[PDB]
Amino acid sequence: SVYITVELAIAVLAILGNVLVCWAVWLNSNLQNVTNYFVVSLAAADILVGVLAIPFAITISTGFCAACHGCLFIACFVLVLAQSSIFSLLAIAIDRYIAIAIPLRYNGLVTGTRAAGIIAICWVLSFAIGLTPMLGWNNCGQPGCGEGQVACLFEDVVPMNYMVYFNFFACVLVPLLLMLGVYLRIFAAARRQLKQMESQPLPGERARSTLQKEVHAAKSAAIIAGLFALCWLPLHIINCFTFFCPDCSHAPLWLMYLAIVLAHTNSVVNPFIYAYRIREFRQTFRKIIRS
Ligand SMILES: CCCn1c(=O)c2[nH]c(-c3ccc(OCC(=O)NCCN)cc3)nc2n(CCC)c1=O
Repeated sequence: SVYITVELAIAVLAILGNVLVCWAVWLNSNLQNVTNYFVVSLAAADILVGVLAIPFAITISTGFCAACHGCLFIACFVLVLAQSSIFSLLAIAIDRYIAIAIPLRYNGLVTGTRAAGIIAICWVLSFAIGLTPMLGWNNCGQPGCGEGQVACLFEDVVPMNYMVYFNFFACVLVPLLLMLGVYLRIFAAARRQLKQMESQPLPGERARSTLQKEVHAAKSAAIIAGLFALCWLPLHIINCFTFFCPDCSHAPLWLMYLAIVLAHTNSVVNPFIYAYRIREFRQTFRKIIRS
């Protein structure tokens, strides 16, 4: 009952953490910029983790009896909160690039309306993809509970070719390669901006201070994105060994859940990574708590 306790501990932190973030964005209007619109999506997503994803993962770990629809949802719900966080983290990457690359067209393109528009689309695509196994890509009844109910054991109810080719490579590895590819252009150009501002006949520390505050936000966004891959790769890497190499000793359970716990921990780093990186956030929280 240790894994249960640990999973329950993360559930609390994942709620309190991201809920606190959603509150600070509501109170302090200095955080209600188009950028943090996606951050809220990342928060809400990482809230449902400690609200449904984890409660589901703890239930499906022991396995239960239910229809294919009810079983797949409880099995592929985490794939929704994981996919949404991909779009949120991707947008934040693009966004931070737009600000540094084209600061002028930033306010013209990056609008508080298009943001809410893309987010909605991202969520819709997150359910279509994250719940593709529910469309037909499943192992329900492939060569106890009785007719009508299927032993809801994930590895038995959800394919591996999907978790690898479709989910991992295409819906995780590729994005994280675009994201990393984006940050490559960000800091590469950001340091060029500082070099051009190095041959200017005037001080203009305003464009510098603003540039260093745009980079300080693009870097903070890089650390948020970086922690995602750092907390999901282990789980996927494990599934690449089991699939591509049937011979390779199927990963142990004591090491399997660790890659699962690590994936639920990612939902908690975001709140704490704001209170540290962004000085504007920590002061906002500090006020909420006291009062
Ligand atoms: C790309 C990842 C694909 N993928 C998995 O490979 C996976 N594996 C397990 C999984 C779950 C429980 C296990 O043992 C529980 C146990 O006995 N613990 C004892 C601790 N002392 C083993 C494996 N859940 C998984 N899910 C999530 C499905 C909702 C998933 O999406």
